[PDB]
Amino acid sequence: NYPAEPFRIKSVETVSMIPRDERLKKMQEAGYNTFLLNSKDIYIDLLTDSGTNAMSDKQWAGMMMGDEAYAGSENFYHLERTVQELFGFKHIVPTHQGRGAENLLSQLAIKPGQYVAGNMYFTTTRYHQEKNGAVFVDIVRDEAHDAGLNIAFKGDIDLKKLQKLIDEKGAENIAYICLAVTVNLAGGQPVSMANMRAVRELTEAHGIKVFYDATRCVENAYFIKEQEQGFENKSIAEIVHEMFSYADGCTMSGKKDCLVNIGGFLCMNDDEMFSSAKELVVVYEGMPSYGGLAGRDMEAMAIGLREAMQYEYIEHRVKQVRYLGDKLKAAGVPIVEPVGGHAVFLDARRFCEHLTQDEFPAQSLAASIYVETGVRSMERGIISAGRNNVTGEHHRPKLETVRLTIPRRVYTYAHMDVVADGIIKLYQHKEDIRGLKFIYEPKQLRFFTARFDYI
Amino acid sequence: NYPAEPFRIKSVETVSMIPRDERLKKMQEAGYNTFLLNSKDIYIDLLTDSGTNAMSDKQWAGMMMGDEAYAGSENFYHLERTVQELFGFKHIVPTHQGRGAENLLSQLAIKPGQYVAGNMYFTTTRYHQEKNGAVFVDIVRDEAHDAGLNIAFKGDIDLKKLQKLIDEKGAENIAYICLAVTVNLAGGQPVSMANMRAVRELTEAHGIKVFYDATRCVENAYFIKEQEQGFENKSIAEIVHEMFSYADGCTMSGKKDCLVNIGGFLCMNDDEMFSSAKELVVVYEGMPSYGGLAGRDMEAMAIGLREAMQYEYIEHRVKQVRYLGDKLKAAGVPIVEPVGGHAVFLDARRFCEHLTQDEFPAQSLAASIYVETGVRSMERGIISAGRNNVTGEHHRPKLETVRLTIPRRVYTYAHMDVVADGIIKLYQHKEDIRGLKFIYEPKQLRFFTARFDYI
Amino acid sequence: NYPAEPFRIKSVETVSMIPRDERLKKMQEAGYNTFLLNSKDIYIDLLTDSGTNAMSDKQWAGMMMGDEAYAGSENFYHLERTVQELFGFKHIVPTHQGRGAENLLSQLAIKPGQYVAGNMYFTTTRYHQEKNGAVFVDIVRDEAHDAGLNIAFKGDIDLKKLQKLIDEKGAENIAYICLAVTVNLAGGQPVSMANMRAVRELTEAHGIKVFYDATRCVENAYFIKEQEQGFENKSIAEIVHEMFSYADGCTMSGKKDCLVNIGGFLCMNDDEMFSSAKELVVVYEGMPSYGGLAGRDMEAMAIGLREAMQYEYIEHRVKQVRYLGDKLKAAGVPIVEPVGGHAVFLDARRFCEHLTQDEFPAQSLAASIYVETGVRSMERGIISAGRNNVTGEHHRPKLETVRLTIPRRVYTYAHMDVVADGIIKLYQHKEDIRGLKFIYEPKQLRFFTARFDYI
Amino acid sequence: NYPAEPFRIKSVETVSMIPRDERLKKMQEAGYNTFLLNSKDIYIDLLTDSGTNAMSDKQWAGMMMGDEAYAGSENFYHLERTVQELFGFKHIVPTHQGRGAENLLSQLAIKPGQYVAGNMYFTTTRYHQEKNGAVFVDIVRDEAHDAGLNIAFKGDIDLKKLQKLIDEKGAENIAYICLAVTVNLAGGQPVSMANMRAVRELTEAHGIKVFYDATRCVENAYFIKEQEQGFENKSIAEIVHEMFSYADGCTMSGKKDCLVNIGGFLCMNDDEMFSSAKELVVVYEGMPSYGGLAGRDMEAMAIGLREAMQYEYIEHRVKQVRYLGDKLKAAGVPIVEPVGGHAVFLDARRFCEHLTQDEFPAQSLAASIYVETGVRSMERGIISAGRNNVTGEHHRPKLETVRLTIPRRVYTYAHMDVVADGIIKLYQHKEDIRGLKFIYEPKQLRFFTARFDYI
Ligand SMILES: CC1=C(O)/C(=C\N=C(/C)C(=O)O)C(COP(=O)(O)O)=CN1
Ligand SMILES: CC1=C(O)/C(=C\N=C(/C)C(=O)O)C(COP(=O)(O)O)=CN1
Ligand SMILES: *Cc1c(COP(=O)(O)O)cnc(C)c1O
Ligand SMILES: *Cc1c(COP(=O)(O)O)cnc(C)c1O
Ligand SMILES: [K+]
Ligand SMILES: [K+]
Ligand SMILES: [K+]
Ligand SMILES: [K+]
Repeated sequence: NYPAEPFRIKSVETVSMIPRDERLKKMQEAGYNTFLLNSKDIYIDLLTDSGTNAMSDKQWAGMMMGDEAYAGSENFYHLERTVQELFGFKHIVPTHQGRGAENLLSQLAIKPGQYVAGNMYFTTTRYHQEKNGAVFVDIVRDEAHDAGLNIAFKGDIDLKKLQKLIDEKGAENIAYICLAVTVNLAGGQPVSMANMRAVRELTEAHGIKVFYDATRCVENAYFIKEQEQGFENKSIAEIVHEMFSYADGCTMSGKKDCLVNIGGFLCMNDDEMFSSAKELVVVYEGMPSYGGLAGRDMEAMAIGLREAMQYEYIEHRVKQVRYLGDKLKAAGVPIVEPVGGHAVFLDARRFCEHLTQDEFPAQSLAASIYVETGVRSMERGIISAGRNNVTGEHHRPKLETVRLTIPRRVYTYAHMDVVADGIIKLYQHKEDIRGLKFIYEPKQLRFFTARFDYI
Repeated sequence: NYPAEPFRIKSVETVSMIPRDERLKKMQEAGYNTFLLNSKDIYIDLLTDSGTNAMSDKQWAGMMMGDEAYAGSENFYHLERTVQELFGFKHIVPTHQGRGAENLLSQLAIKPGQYVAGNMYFTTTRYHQEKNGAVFVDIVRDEAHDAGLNIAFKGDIDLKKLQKLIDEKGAENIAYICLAVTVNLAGGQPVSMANMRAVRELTEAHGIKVFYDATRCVENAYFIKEQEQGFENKSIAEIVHEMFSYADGCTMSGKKDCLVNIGGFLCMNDDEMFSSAKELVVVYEGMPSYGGLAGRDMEAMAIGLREAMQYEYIEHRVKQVRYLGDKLKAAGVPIVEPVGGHAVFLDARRFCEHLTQDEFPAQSLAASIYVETGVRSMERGIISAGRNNVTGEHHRPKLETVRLTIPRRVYTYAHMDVVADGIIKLYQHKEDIRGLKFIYEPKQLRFFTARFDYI
Repeated sequence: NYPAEPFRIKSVETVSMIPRDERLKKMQEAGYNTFLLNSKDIYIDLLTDSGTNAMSDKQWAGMMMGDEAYAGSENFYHLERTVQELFGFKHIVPTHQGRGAENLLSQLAIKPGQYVAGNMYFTTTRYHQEKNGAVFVDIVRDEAHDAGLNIAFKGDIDLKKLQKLIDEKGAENIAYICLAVTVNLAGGQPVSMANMRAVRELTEAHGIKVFYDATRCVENAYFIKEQEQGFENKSIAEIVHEMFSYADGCTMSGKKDCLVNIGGFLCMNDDEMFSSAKELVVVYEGMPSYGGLAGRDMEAMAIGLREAMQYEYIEHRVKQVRYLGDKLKAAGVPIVEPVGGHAVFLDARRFCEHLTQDEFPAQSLAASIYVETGVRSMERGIISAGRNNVTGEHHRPKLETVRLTIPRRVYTYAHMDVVADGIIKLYQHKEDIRGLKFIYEPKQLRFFTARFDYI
Repeated sequence: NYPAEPFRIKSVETVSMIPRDERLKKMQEAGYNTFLLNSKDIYIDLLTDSGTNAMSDKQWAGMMMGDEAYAGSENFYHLERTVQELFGFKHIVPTHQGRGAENLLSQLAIKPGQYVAGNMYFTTTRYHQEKNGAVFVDIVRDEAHDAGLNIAFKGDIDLKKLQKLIDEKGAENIAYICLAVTVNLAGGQPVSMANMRAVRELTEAHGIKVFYDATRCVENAYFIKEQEQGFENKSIAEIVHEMFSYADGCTMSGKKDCLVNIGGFLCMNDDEMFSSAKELVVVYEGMPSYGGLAGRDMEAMAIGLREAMQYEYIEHRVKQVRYLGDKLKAAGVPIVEPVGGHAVFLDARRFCEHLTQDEFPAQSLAASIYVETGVRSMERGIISAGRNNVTGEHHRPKLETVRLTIPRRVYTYAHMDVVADGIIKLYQHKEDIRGLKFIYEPKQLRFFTARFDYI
């Protein structure tokens, strides 16, 4: 139901709240973009679960054994064998974080004019696909875009859609299939093993490569153990190893499920791709033997990935998120269902039904939540979706959401109650939330530093 | 009612989640004595609040700045000015922990045959008084000995007993009044500011010295802020400083309210005594400027004592313990009342009223609690009382209790639920709890290494 | 002559002391390529001064205060004001290390077909310039290419070459002047303040921008204090600030002169460029307020850059390298002159004049040095130069060298003796050094993984 | 001859010097007692090698795995088995440092009226012997008191003197033999294995117990390997294990040869003594399961004791001291010979032959060395020797020395040169050093806080 933390607290950092009118000042100073608030002016920081995790005593012991050598570091060897063992891939190239590996994959595996197909888009991923000359095709099933629809494994690829893509475009014009676990923008929704196996069989028969976005693969494995028939007695590690046996490689932002504050990598089975990846890694990241990471960080990430395989750890991680979701839902607050692995997503269309999606309800709601509570959350809606690179119009995602994203091992159920209590009160006067409009818009990944003014 | 943690987690400590059946085997291998359990086999360790506290990020930063010089360390000067500022004593001598400071005080301040009077007593404190030739006299209010009596400031000294001691023995034959805040043996009960002032004035008129056992002075200050009228507008720090203005000095276990794992100190206002204390500290502890502590530890203790002044921190510390007591009591589980600053004491006599004291109900209840929940608690009953080696009979204490002792900043309300729910479930079939018999009993310190089996 | 270390040791790093016979086996298992040695098998690792620096106690304290927020981290603001104060640039964008900042600069500041001119070049820097469409032009003084010429400020730009470039191509077709301090490829040679000013004035009159590669700017400032007249009364910090007042911005590898294991940044004065840089940093690195670094690492870099301003620190850093060069040279061992800020380069062509370049004298000398002393050095000769894949011929560089690269604050003069004495002993029977032949050669990055055997 | 450091520097702490007249001020403010100077006013701190050692990366990794439990800590178990394995004793009781264990031993093993016999006195040791009712008898051979006499194993007990003590006093009036390795006050002089074996045989035949002071046992083992015939091929660990096979237990200040900043212990073979020691440890130090130490400190000390067994580490440690000695001797500076394991001792009788021992030449010289160099050193002469507890006169040691004591793994040969250069210059005008007299004298261990004025 709701287990207690399967760990003790080793050290703490203080949290405080500043008055509402200070927060009012700060929200306008930040152009009503939560990304532009300062860390010290935030009481509970749920902007993202990326890089904000609490490390363990063992990882910190690893941090003291940083072998900082340029090549041949013990830390690189430990990371390399851990990832080979746990994920089952032949080769690994470390990168400083996820988008570093996406930069490598996209340059390596895409010829201009080709299609990349994925189970829903992601921001940095789609940007790197498109700047290397690819058209992104969404092949997640329709249901994944229906916020309130409570079905299991919403992250699953629609096989019918993949078949269609192959018939219409021809297999040789498909660069690869991008399969993310979990699917972040659908609300952290898992992909079933049955689906990964079917995708593999179908792509293999046409000679098409499959690369996983491994960023939240452990959360995903937890959902498989919990809900997919025949997996209830398998270990998280067994499930993780089987997942990747259906892929040709993966990108990974270790800043999520490897339980670290920095770090990532690219894996692949193909020797020639590994060669080419090492050539490129030196341009952007570092030598293949550290990839833009300190030795101590390769060590922390090797230790953290293995810790993530502990059943009680990942069960608690996921059920803590589910608790926040359960509380919000019992009070009538509209959310994406079912609750995903890493965050609760308020459905901004419903929270603010008096605004149109063109008035940026999600961006607005996130600002309002900050002003009323000091809790920081992130826009995951029309602003994040960016512009159509052909028409210049906003991409218009059906999912217009605001994310309360939970860092791993950082907060308690009492913090979840405080967050829930605040959101619930904002709900009582949701009609008070105003439309926003751009006053400054970056040319790509605009959500990061865009500024707004009230309409 | 109960506040959320006024901090978040910076790092975690790894623990074992072994299941009940395996816990039963560890309990058996430990001869049903919780003092013999391995730390690595315990989920939640409530054996003691001494030196088991979680430090902050700021303390851990000070841990990296240990000036390890044998004399004149910068860390000692930081510690020194912090305690002068916050306690308002003229002089300070660091010691490795509390009983090191007690050793010094009792040697400095007692002539053979003299009396030391206090509000109840603690084992190490009273030991050092007696081996320097003092006779102990309990001058706590009589209410403190009624363990079920729910009244405020139960730790207060009975001014009439103090007067009576003075009239009967003479002021010149009283070494000092030892006033402890809070009072451990009464279950962590606080002492009021009015009481501290009344005692200062009576003792001062007769030339008698007063030394505080300041080990949980911050918990004590929280009770005064919360319950003593006139202190609603005072900061914890103002209250702490006023408390000590009524003393000639103090002994301190930093391992409790200074939020550290090791450390303590001795304070006094008198120049001549400070001189004598520096002559003696070098005998047992170290220099006046390290006192048996590493430089990093004087630094962590200087930083920890200042953090302990934060209202929200100590409010949450005391209310978290109170939460555990309230929950037990609402289900009819018998406890010492009112709940103290640092622990909850189960009344094992009443909990296991089908067992006689000779069947060690507290020792047996402590073993049951570990088996059922992974929680370690401390026996504080007939076993810890020891055996009269002259007559061979048990010392038979009036309190037959299990102590649930709460380290600062280590656990959450969900851990408190694990503890409460498990004890509550045992309470519902309390008649099934079995008596214990010795299978190995040493001559001394029997509570530390004795082994038992079920009757 | 040579100052003592202006610091003492706070903690040590454990190394293997394996004997010569065992070192011969590790060298053989590594195919006689020092780049393939395991860090755990190396006594003294002079492969590189990049990211291998020892941090202080203060830096390690900042490592405990990482504010890991995704945006608005306190550590970023500390880094930001430190670089503004010390470099005197208006704006700063952090990057995970140097080549991340170079990626950004070259994309922001180059239109296809434009020229970038600099005092020699570095591989990553020049790569990013060229892939954004620039043509590189070397405008260093001709003396810089005479590797045995013992003159001051060998890194200076030839103003006449700059003028000639301007006259021939037009100012509008020059993207920027890339001025590096120190100049790595000339062996770590400094650039004078007069040169920096002369270049600022000529470029400014034509509207041309100047960006510094500031990677070893502090070593450079030490040379100006020591050798450029008029700077005897200036602090290292005054000199560093004046250097940058002659630039429009810079790229920085903190892994060199900021005394850290990871980290770098981009600076500029121009508001519009700062805006564009923040639009791009999110593509490859992270937010304008972490740039692909953990919060603790921005903190360590802010603290390290300020420590690097201490005169005694940088004096000792540069004179320790000089000590190694002086000792080699006094025994007749041929080196690049004068000795630079960060390394000594052995002339392997002259050292092994019984071998032809096709027998890889630098690669072989590097292997010998490890076998005889436990010291790892880097090949910087025909092997690192790579192979023309069009014609299949070696690129044949004029410099056939072994680089003895000195990390900051890691080694003592006795380690420098181990290195010198071992090289000196090899020099005395240099004729016994054997040529190498490939037994495995990859198509690219051949210096990283190639294996050899003796001829 | 002089090996290089068999480790790299992992982190540093800054050192600086203040002007001579600031130092002049500071020396008089400190009553001309070097113990009373502040750490931050000292440039190179050679007061003592106790607790001032640099820890390794592995020890600091152990520091992150502090298991702070009150009983059953993993850290206590690791310390316990390491000491059982390496020293060979049956039982261990941790204490916060050396004099804590001496306090226990003296209370446990001495009946009033009995004699304790040792190879030369030590300050805290003799004080704890005498306050428990023992007469100290020196049975080191005469030669150990002759400063300039260069003979091997000066720490050896004179068997003739031990035999005499037994005949004159009777074996049952001898509490135990105290055998220290090395002998600190003779200048850090080693004891031979032959001598330890002869002492064991002779004491065993009379039923007399032998307890070692293990504080510098690893330095001692190094001297045996280097100089005692038949031990040249034994490992340091084998030699350490054999040493202790001749003892009934030991006291240990881990702050020396266990390479830590705090910590110690008491070992013994006898079960009944172990029982009694645990009873006493709770009075002064803590529970037998932590002994006044944080878990992380038991861990660091377990790791450090094992590191100390590495041949190259202890060889370098000892030869670095020998280098300082060689330099001083080549210049004609008078020292204790041969040079011991941990410090060079200037012979103050010879350095200041114009003063009498009653004018405290050693105390004076130490002050002078500070004023001229900023180097701190310690009095080891008439002041340290204390007063005869029968006559009230100063004990008058023949050895009137000033100690330049080297912390482990903290300084370099260049620091040793700076120290040597300074001492050598002070020597040129040694006639300038003035007599001192007490203005304040503590009643015991007076050297710690005594203050003086020039005669
Ligand atoms: C599924 C997925 C992500 O969610 C992702 C970054 N997402 C963030 C930081 C988030 O807040 O969701 C990235 C990019 O990783 P990076 O932030 O560059 O380490 C890749 N995959
Ligand atoms: C041989 C020996 C010592 O040298 C010693 C303390 N000596 C110090 C601190 C010194 O500076 O020599 C002690 C007392 O240890 P302690 O400083 O209490 O950990 C015991 N034995
Ligand atoms: C624990 C305690 C002490 C002793 O302090 P230590 O640091 O354990 O020696 C003294 N007084 C009270 C009231 C205590 O609880
Ligand atoms: C090492 C170096 C760089 C690159 O920095 P990284 O942090 O290695 O990417 C750039 N310029 C010079 C002169 C360098 O030496
Ligand atoms: K982070
Ligand atoms: K502890
Ligand atoms: K590094
Ligand atoms: K110390």
